Amino acid sequence: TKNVPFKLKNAAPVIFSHDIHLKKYNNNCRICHIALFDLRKPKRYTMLDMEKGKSCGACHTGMKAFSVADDSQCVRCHSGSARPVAYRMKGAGEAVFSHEVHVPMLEGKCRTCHSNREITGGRNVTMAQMEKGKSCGACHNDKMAFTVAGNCGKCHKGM
Ligand code: HEC
Ligand code: HEC
Ligand code: HEC
Ligand code: HEC
Ligand code: HEC
Ligand code: HEC
Repeated sequence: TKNVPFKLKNAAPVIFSHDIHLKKYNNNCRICHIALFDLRKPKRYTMLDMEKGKSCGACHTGMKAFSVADDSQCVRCHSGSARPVAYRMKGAGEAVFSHEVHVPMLEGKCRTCHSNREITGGRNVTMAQMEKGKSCGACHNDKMAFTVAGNCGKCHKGM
């Protein structure tokens, strides 16, 4: 009712709850209204934007409330990681990214990717660009993880 849902394409929504913030600021709506949240035609701020001080990040910095830049504090807002993301493109079977595989493999880290503009800042990145270190390529280069230059079947289906 007073809980606002922030829907995400590949994960459960993050739910902003007024109750706990009101008990915190003593119903002073002025703290967050028409200053922090214009709530008129907002974009979908990214976590990096929040790290810059936008959205929830205007407070969740570590000083006032837990920071949005803490791998151990993501659970404070997000329930989990996400559901398996399926990538579609012409020329190969669906490429699938799973967290069940990766997170437990990176000691539970999250910002390694989510706060890495070279790993998340793209849209329909190609294998060429992955080779130059973009997206999956930032780690699948035979140093960190198996190279993206080959191993097609390890990521793509029907291969
Ligand atoms: C052998 C070297 C491979 C072939 C042939 C292809 N891949 Fe990949 N791949 C993966 C993902 C998650 C994506 C999508 C990323 C995004 O869209 O942002 C891709 C994309 C492609 C594409 C489309 C772009 C292009 O034409 O270059 C094709 C046709 C494609 N891939 C063919 C993931 C991975 C990966 C996991 C680390 C590996 C090893 C490969 N891809 C290997 C090949
Ligand atoms: C790189 C190896 C990653 C690590 C480590 C973590 N995540 Fe992840 N996550 C990654 C990808 C490839 C994707 C899809 C990217 C996209 O275009 O959306 C995701 C997705 C999520 C999401 C969904 C975001 C959305 O739907 O808008 C969330 C909420 C998310 N990831 C959270 C998350 C957490 C909490 C992690 C630590 C336990 C974590 N991810 C690690 C890549 C990577
Ligand atoms: C910061 C901690 C907040 C305080 C204090 C209050 N509100 Fe708020 N409100 C806040 C956010 C992050 C949002 C989500 C806006 C968005 O961009 O999606 C909201 C939303 C509302 C709404 C709209 C509800 C909806 O349509 O989902 C209303 C009607 C609203 N807020 C009222 C309200 C009142 C009256 C407050 C004091 C009693 C108040 N808010 C405080 C953030 C915060
Ligand atoms: C509550 C203060 C949050 C904490 C702490 C974390 N996230 Fe978050 N995340 C939150 C919201 C409200 C939203 C949507 C904001 C909007 O305007 O739409 C999100 C969104 C993300 C996304 C998608 C966008 C992006 O940056 O890629 C992801 C992938 C996500 N959040 C991941 C994430 C991680 C890994 C966190 C820990 C470092 C993290 N979030 C903490 C609110 C909050
Ligand atoms: C400052 C003006 C705030 C803004 C903007 C947002 N939050 Fe916040 N949050 C703030 C404080 C000072 C606290 C209180 C202390 C506590 O630990 O409870 C919080 C707390 C939360 C919590 C924790 C709730 C709990 O059960 O303890 C969550 C999950 C949270 N905040 C989420 C959240 C989101 C998603 C916001 C942006 C959409 C957001 N907060 C903004 C102060 C402020
Ligand atoms: C570094 C943070 C990574 C990024 C970015 C992505 N992956 Fe990854 N991947 C990484 C590691 C550490 C490992 C371990 C490899 C090993 O065997 O030592 C992996 C593993 C995978 C796998 C193998 C899964 C399994 O067989 O259980 C796949 C299929 C895979 N990774 C796919 C993948 C895709 C599609 C990515 C981009 C969206 C991606 N990974 C990013 C580290 C990292």
